[PDB]
Amino acid sequence: KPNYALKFTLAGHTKAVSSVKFSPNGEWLASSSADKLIKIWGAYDGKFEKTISGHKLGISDVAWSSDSNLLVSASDDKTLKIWDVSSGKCLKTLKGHSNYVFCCNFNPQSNLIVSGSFDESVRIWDVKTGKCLKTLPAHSDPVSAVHFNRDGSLIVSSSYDGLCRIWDTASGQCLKTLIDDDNPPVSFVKFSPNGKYILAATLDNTLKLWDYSKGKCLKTYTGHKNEKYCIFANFSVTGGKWIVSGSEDNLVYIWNLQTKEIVQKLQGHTDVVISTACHPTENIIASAALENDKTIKLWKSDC
Amino acid sequence: GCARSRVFY
Repeated sequence: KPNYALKFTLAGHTKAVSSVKFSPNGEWLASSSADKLIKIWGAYDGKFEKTISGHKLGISDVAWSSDSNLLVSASDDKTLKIWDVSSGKCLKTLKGHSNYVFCCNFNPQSNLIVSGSFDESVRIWDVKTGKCLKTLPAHSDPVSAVHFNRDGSLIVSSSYDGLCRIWDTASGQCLKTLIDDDNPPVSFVKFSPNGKYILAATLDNTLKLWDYSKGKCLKTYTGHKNEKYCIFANFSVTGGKWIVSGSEDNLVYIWNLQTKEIVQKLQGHTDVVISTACHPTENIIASAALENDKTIKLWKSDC
Repeated sequence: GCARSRVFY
């Protein structure tokens, strides 16, 4: 079992925090917020680094390029923005979604950005030019998450419509659809670091580890509260192999990935823990919470 | 606010 202990509470956003992501190089934490701002913090000392601004509505997601130099953000203003981290300048504005942009990610080579939107589409964008290369008619309801696999050849998307879909990046064709016979809305999805599995949250308080090729549910994680919001979940791999997720009871939940037992709950947030992130090399978790809380917490474990 | 901090759809 891990022993995550609180190290820092990061205050400064004036509305709900929506998303936190560690830079691939481990130096930085980026956070997006309903307050329209991105904030950059030191990953190891919690020190505020800078504020990046320009979205004229709130931001639901943010993501790092693989070389840690760029960020992409997704906003209620229907655009994504590509930012140069060092300068804080907006390098591109990605236009073409017709409703809120909900989620975003670079591919590993970081020449592409994938976005999902309330307009029910998944868009694939060229980073260099800001051009939209593809609009995928992905879902029949808002798209809650989009994620590339380890080589960028696959995209996984999830939606309130209840489906998890796997797309061939190059052709844009849907390779696989996962269904649950029930339609719980699917609120989050990502590939496992190896790309063999998909981790899917549904709004029935349930996380599931899937083999997408086989189409089998391997693992179920429960005990947390998730019925209303799209909460990020994570594979923790730097120490023990955990599943990490926020929860609507204001706790961070940590499960043993293989046994599915809950191994730790992190207490201290005072609103829904909407987002968690796992540091790439250290046993460090970042968590962030909604309007009653507005803070980010950094937690450290010996394993 | 932002879409993710509001109750999903």
